Amino acid sequence: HMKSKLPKPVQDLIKMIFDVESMKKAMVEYEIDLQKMPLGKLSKRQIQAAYSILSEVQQAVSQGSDSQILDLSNRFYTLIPHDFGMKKPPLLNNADSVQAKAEMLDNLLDIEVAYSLLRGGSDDSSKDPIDVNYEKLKTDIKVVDRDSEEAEIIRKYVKNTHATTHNAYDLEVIDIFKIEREGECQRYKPFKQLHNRRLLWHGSRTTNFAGILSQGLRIAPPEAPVTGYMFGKGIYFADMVSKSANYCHTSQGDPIGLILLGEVALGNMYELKHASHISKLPKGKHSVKGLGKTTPDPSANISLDGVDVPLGTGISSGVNDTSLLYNEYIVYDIAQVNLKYLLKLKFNFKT
Ligand SMILES: O=c1[nH]nc(OC[C@@H]2CCNC2)c2ccc(F)cc12
Repeated sequence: HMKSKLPKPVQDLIKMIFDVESMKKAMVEYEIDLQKMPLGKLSKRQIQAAYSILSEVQQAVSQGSDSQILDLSNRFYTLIPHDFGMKKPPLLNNADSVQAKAEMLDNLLDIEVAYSLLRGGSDDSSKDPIDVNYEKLKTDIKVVDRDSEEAEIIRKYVKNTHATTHNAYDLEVIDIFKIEREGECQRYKPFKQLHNRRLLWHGSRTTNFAGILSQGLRIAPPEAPVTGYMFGKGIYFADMVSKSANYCHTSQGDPIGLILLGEVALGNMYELKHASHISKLPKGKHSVKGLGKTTPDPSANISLDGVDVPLGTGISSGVNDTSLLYNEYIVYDIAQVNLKYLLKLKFNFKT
């Protein structure tokens, strides 16, 4: 092939995000049976149907036994095959079981997107597949220069917002990319001047990123159980890098993660301390803020292209009986996000 003139970091990013074997590995991690439900047989309607059954299982547990539950739990396993051999699979009988399976289905949706991009499309040997795959993202990806002002600000954000309670690892920024999802800026226009626009973190596993860059960050579908998400079906962000970085699900086999920085249009925040499984905001509110016990020092907010960057070190928020150790931000309309940066991170696991 012609060999590809994309910068080396952008090429390594494309290789990571389209890696078929990482997809399979993520699926086997969820205890999916690849013999019965392989990567290519995965589809939107089957995932949607699984989401619905999980909503039924949600319904049964809300209103209380292990007898009428058994049936609903088995029906989940009928739609998404799990690898339990000659089995009896574990009973899905509580809220933890529902959260956990709904998070799996979120990820399968993005893996299906990634694989459909690979299998749709044309085959041409004289093109570098790195170039072919890049183009399917419909995203401009540029390397940010290590000495720029924006680089300095990003690395400070990363440097100051690592929580003491997440000290089992630390992070080094390997590559910073500036990203522009096609049409996203246009989508964001109504919100672009809104008050309380903040640059915030979103971590996800690497096998979601092809999906995220082609479709943007998305809200879970109507079929998904709203109870499987602490603040219901929105798009979730943190102001502490380590809280988002935990969602990369890195470890000691797969050490590199990917994390986003988006401009999020929060406007009037609906401030909450505990789980609230809403599907719409109170009139007048534009976001939810889950109130952390600790917050980036508000005095240290700095500005980057007109957006607040809450990069102060963590201090007491003053909030008392909250479920959350750190802040969480949730929007409920996809147009309130404009993705700005993508970081490739190395996790140094101290344990
Ligand atoms: O960076 C983040 N990535 N993903 C998060 O959540 C993914 C699942 C959907 C919301 N609950 C779990 C998530 C939830 C809270 C938060 F502050 C950050 C993040």
